[PDB]
Amino acid sequence: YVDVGPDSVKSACIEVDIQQTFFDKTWPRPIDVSKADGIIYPQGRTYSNITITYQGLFPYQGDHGDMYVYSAGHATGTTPQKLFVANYSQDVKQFANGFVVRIGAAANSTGTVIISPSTSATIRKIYPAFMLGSSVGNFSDGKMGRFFNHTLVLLPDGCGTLLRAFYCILEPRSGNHCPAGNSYTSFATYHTPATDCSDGNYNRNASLNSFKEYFNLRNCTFMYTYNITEDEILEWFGITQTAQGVHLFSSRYVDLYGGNMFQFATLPVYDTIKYYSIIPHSIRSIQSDRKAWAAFYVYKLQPLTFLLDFSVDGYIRRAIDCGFNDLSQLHCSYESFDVESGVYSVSSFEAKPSGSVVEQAEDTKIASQLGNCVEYSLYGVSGRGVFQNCTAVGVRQQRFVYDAYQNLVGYYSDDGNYYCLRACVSVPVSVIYDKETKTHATLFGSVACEHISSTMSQYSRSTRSMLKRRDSTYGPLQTPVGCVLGLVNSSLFVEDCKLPLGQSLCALPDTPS
Amino acid sequence: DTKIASQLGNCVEYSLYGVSGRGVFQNCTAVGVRQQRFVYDAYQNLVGYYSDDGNYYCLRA
Amino acid sequence: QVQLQQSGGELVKPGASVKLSCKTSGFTFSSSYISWLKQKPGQSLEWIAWIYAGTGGTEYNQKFTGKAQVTVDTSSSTAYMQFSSLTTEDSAIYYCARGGSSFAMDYWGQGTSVTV
Amino acid sequence: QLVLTQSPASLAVSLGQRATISCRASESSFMNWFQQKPGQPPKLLIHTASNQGSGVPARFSGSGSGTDFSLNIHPVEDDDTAMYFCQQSEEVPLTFGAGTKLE
Ligand SMILES: *[C@@H]1O[C@H](CO)[C@@H](O[C@@H]2O[C@H](CO)[C@@H](O[C@@H]3O[C@H](CO[C@H]4O[C@H](CO)[C@@H](O)[C@H](O)[C@@H]4O)[C@@H](O)[C@H](O[C@H]4O[C@H](CO)[C@@H](O)[C@H](O)[C@@H]4O)[C@@H]3O)[C@H](O)[C@H]2NC(C)=O)[C@H](O)[C@H]1NC(C)=O
Ligand SMILES: *[C@@H]1O[C@H](CO)[C@@H](O[C@@H]2O[C@H](CO)[C@@H](O[C@@H]3O[C@H](CO)[C@@H](O)[C@H](O)[C@@H]3O)[C@H](O)[C@H]2NC(C)=O)[C@H](O)[C@H]1NC(C)=O
Ligand SMILES: *[C@@H]1O[C@H](CO)[C@@H](O[C@@H]2O[C@H](CO)[C@@H](O)[C@H](O)[C@H]2NC(C)=O)[C@H](O)[C@H]1NC(C)=O
Ligand SMILES: *[C@@H]1O[C@H](CO)[C@@H](O[C@@H]2O[C@H](CO)[C@@H](O)[C@H](O)[C@H]2NC(C)=O)[C@H](O)[C@H]1NC(C)=O
Ligand SMILES: *[C@@H]1O[C@H](CO)[C@@H](O)[C@H](O)[C@H]1NC(C)=O
Ligand SMILES: *[C@@H]1O[C@H](CO)[C@@H](O)[C@H](O)[C@H]1NC(C)=O
Ligand SMILES: *[C@@H]1O[C@H](CO)[C@@H](O)[C@H](O)[C@H]1NC(C)=O
Ligand SMILES: *[C@@H]1O[C@H](CO)[C@@H](O)[C@H](O)[C@H]1NC(C)=O
Ligand SMILES: *[C@@H]1O[C@H](CO)[C@@H](O)[C@H](O)[C@H]1NC(C)=O
Ligand SMILES: *[C@@H]1O[C@H](CO)[C@@H](O)[C@H](O)[C@H]1NC(C)=O
Repeated sequence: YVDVGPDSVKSACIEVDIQQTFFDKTWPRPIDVSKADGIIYPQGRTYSNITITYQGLFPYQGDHGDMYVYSAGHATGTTPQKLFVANYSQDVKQFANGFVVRIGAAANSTGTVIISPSTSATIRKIYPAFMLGSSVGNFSDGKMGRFFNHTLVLLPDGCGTLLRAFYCILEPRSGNHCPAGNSYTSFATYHTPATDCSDGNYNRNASLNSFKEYFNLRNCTFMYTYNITEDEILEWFGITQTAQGVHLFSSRYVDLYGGNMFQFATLPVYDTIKYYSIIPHSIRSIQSDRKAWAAFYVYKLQPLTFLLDFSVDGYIRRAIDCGFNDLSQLHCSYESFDVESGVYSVSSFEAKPSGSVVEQAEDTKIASQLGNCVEYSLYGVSGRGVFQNCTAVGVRQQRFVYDAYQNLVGYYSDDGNYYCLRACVSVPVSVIYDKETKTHATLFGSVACEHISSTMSQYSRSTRSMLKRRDSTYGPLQTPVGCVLGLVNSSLFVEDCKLPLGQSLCALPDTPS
Repeated sequence: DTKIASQLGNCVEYSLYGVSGRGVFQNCTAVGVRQQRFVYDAYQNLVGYYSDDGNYYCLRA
Repeated sequence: QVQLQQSGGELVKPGASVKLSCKTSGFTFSSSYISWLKQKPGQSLEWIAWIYAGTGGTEYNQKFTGKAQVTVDTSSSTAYMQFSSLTTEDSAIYYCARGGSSFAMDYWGQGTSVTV
Repeated sequence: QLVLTQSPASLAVSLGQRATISCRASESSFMNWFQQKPGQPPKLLIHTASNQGSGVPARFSGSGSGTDFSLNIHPVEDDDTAMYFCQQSEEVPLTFGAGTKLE
């Protein structure tokens, strides 16, 4: 196996004080795909000068990210004391197809030093530490987040100047505050800037050595080091796993001042990663050397369709999350928004299913439920819909009545009633869009305003926020064409709005300042 | 076995990092993305390639 | 009052195994580290192993690996030290103590005399 | 582990007099002092260079840092005839020095 150096000889571990309330801050730093945030450059080829639509692993628009806060440890003001951390080691998430991280989001801003809320300092970029693997469980004292067999550890070291990527069996040490000993909370890594971040001589093993206080490294299959240029530049970094190994991606080597993420390394981990968590970290600084650190944000990746805009230099400088809203689905299909009108039919509202109705001679009350949209199973006949109490149509005693298109019309139940089936009803939608003012209004058609509200629980798209900006202050207005939000009654007559609604109605654009 | 690093040109068969085809290479300016080697067009055809000699060639098939 | 009570001694031949024990009281066994040490007359003391009774976690002195096993039975508040394949160089007084890791050894058993 | 050297090898101190016993580490501060009376296991006297152990008389006062540690027994009783040892608990394997004989 791989020689990763000796075990720590310390008889005990540093005590770790986990105080989550001090890390309980709100500072979302979301992905805005319109500037291609979080977009990982597609692999295997390149393009330039083009907009394409592509399905692949991407973060989604508006993902704020899980915020990970690293902090100064306890100190007497002369010397460091105990570590001070967030409860991150137990925060085990599904790996699935991977995830991405925003690093240094708050860099160069000034803010809290966390351990002492009234104290602020210039915020520095710190690289995230992770523990990943195929299986997790409990520790011998009942703590969570134990990884089994070989565990992948991503542990930045040297005060953020090297990445140590390794895969070893982590053998817990039994000493005081160690994972197999007395008074264990959570292992956490640390460095001590007073001795570890000396200019020209960083302790490149400071975080490795602290890690080693809690676990011995055994049967290592690998340990690789990557160097990191020290800067405060906003950085994209991320990870995925494929049949060929574990792919480490960053904007750091290819697009440092841009953000497109590119693969820079692959680790030989063929055991599907199912679980991961953030390694808590604390800096053993003193009060007079107490710094603030940027939180990092973790966003998940998933197979999403995006429009990706490639500049002449081949970098993605804009992207569209096609399913984000109704207008965005249209932009992907229609390439852009000023294309013709932007006045197009949009994806409809599904229905929103209710608990089922089941009957079959061969838990309550599922005999019937009237009604809205309920799943059902009746004598082997399945579907979803709303039942209505209605008069019988024949033939009697044959139970299930079907229409001209061979669909179920209704059913004779064992309670003696006949119900008409209307399946589920839905809300059709269309959007009136003005490419000049960059605004819109929407119709629900035939649904009518008695069933319309500014919010919806149906649903047709992930967000309705572009309309809410104005529509949140108006009720729906009912017109002969259909029910509309964002209409404003002005009682005007115009020849052509370039947004006619048909009939004798027209949606008039407002006037640019 | 030599010289097959490049041949400019007229209509030459090729195999570049697993990418195959036939065509003429032209010495031309780079279009991106840099460091991803193979640039493709609107029809998903190869436009050009970054070679290990530091040059970028345009492919006209 | 904290007490550590060890078993009496024994005479064995080389190749023999011996099992030592140390029953303790006056403290919670499961909250303490119990260390085992080897000492010969005229010599300093050498630590063999410790066990945290509360987790069963252990640590050993490499000169005894493959020969020594430290274990506990918390239901009887007892620490044990098992040795196998003893040689004449293992004739010693074996001691148990309350302490281990970073904890100083405040309480000791009387010592168990094993002659090989 | 850490190797410890003690000095003096032995010392005679009369009743009512102070006994100074020193220890020097080969390297570097959780140094503990023990007293092993003839026929007894070691008892802890000092821990972490200067603190008193459990049930330990004020007569036993320690100090030290780095590689250099000491114990001052004052007054010495005839009943303090014992081996005095330094032990290092900072690192594992835990170790004891050769010991000083106080008479
Ligand atoms: C920070 O932490 C890193 C962890 O990577 C340390 O890097 C390791 O450093 C140790 C030494 O400190 C290296 O181990 C030694 O490697 C020598 C040669 O290495 C090559 O050949 C070996 C053959 O086994 C390969 O394993 C290795 O990958 C290289 O190809 C060996 O000759 C040494 O052998 C001697 O010591 C060992 C015990 O350690 C004895 O068993 C041998 O008999 C002999 O006496 C030894 O194996 C280790 O390889 C490095 N690991 C990695 C992953 O690179 C840094 O050194 C450390 N930095 C600081 C400042 O502490
Ligand atoms: C925190 O402050 C630092 C320091 O100002 C910021 O780093 C700087 O970011 C700018 C913008 O990317 C860099 O400018 C670039 O210069 C290159 C030079 O060729 C140019 O090609 C790029 O197009 C761009 O103009 C600047 O160089 C960089 N500073 C350093 C030392 O590299 C940092 O981005 C700020 N971080 C945050 C999170 O706000
Ligand atoms: C991965 O580690 C786990 C635990 O560290 C191993 O499972 C143990 O196997 C032993 C075999 O006797 C059992 O007694 C333990 O109770 C098991 N523990 C758990 C948590 O299941 C597992 O076998 C290791 N897998 C590999 C491939 O080494
Ligand atoms: C590293 O690999 C060695 C074997 O090459 C492991 O040693 C075995 O561990 C299992 C665990 O149940 C024992 O049942 C075997 O008897 C051990 N074999 C030998 C020869 O002792 C070792 O445990 C692995 N390291 C870690 C930390 O798991
Ligand atoms: C860890 O222990 C807790 C104790 O309540 C238990 O609920 C939990 O399910 C355990 N987790 C695992 C993975 O065994
Ligand atoms: C990082 O830079 C130092 C500079 O001396 C070099 O020695 C080390 O090998 C480099 N490591 C990596 C991973 O490039
Ligand atoms: C992009 O297309 C325009 C069309 O006129 C062309 O002039 C320009 O050179 C192209 N750039 C690249 C990188 O192909
Ligand atoms: C409603 O149920 C009652 C049950 O007696 C039935 O008589 C009535 O005709 C049903 N409604 C319709 C429209 O048939
Ligand atoms: C607009 O106001 C007029 C006032 O008479 C009313 O008749 C008309 O129905 C209103 N239209 C809407 C959609 O509210
Ligand atoms: C031809 O090759 C040279 C090599 O230095 C390069 O500089 C030049 O720009 C190339 N021609 C074109 C049109 O780019």
